[PDB]
Amino acid sequence: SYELTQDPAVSVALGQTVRITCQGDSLRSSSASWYQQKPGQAPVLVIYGKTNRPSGIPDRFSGSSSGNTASLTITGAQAEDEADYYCNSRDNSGNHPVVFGGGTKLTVL
Amino acid sequence: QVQLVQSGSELKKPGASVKISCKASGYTFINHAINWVRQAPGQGLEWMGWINTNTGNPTYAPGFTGRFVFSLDTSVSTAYLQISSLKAEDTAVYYCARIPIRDYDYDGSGYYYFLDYWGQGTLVTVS
Amino acid sequence: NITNLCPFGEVFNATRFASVYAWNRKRISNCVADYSVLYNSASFSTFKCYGVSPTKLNDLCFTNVYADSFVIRGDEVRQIAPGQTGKIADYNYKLPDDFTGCVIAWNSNNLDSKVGGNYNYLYRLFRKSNLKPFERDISTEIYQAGSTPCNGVEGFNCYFPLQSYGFQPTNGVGYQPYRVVVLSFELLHAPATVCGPK
Ligand SMILES: *[C@@H]1O[C@H](CO)[C@@H](O[C@@H]2O[C@H](CO)[C@@H](O[C@@H]3O[C@H](CO)[C@@H](O)[C@H](O)[C@@H]3O)[C@H](O)[C@H]2NC(C)=O)[C@H](O)[C@H]1NC(C)=O
Repeated sequence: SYELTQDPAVSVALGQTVRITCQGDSLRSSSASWYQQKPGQAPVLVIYGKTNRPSGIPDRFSGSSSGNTASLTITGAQAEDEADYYCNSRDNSGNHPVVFGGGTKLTVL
Repeated sequence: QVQLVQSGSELKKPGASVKISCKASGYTFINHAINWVRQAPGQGLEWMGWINTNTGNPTYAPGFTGRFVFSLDTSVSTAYLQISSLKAEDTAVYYCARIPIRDYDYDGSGYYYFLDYWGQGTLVTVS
Repeated sequence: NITNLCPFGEVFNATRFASVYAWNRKRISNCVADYSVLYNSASFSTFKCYGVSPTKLNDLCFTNVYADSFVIRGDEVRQIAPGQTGKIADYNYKLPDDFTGCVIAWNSNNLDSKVGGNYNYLYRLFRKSNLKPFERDISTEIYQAGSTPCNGVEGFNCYFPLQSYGFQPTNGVGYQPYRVVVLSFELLHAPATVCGPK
């Protein structure tokens, strides 16, 4: 209801599938959405509804939800993603209709 | 061809006020809320608030009263942010965002609580 | 002498009860209505009238008294009134600014919000424009936000315009189903028939 913790240390193989994890206690009865943010440029969404890819680049981005966990995944051509990924979701307690996670600094060799 | 464009970079001295304009073209502006977000260098985004583009009454997040004012010109389809009584720890890049819903309470499902299109953003810096 | 009454029971007690995106309407023909029966009943949550004083509704004569009916989220029930705006006052069922009818709304949490969730009642978002007074929008055209027309396709920036409520047995006084019936009077010329009990 206040923050959605994440981990900004993702860099694995530069040539394999990569995963981004988000943990939040207020994500069971709600949805989630994933963005990307190249340094400085205008950030745009990459996944809405956790499954439905956008018209922008629905090639190598996928999303899933398991209980309190949200998972973004990239498959190939991992380069051109030296970016920062952020999440969103509905929230309760009548305090914040939306909140943003800390964000993950996806860096690939 | 939806397109949101903000104003250019703004420089000002501490304590003054800053006016920021972002206008949207390519869609019915009256049928979308306008959300706001701030980002400091090296720090993640933080929610600011939203404006229902039918009346204008915002719902500022806690602790953002007086220093922030939201307005809209419907006849020109533009949104304005006023940041008065500026503080050195308020320099940041600001974005205005569109949302597929008129407000946030409209959709009770939670399946559309996301920001679709953003603009370049305005850099407010002081010293 | 006293005679037949109006079918208020048929529309109040009733059964599976019309959703909001196509709000049910009923025209009451020549009859005699006993509003005091509804007024004295305490089961009603809000009984607010914007026309004449409710206490003496039984002493005015109308001709074409209409009864609209639908279901709303419990918290968001104060939008059935002139001027107000929102998902139920701007896109689904908007009263005219000049209104002369009463609004009645009562909680029906037990009768709905089953253990697995009702998930049948539907409400309308994503209307291309505003709604004129007393306009029913039963169509199901796919909404878009600029970009390029989607000719029945469904996808990003092309969304279905209806949504399902999330009723649950334990949600709270806020997100609980409320049955709303709008008793809208009318004096559209011609002899009046709907008078008081006498
Ligand atoms: C919808 O159904 C309810 C329940 O059947 C109807 O309300 C009920 O109406 C009857 C008479 O119309 C009430 O009987 C009265 O009960 C009171 C209880 O103190 C008693 O003092 C009276 O002498 C009389 O026996 C009954 O109580 C009442 N039940 C409620 C309100 O829970 C209601 O009229 C129906 N809606 C219609 C017909 O539009």
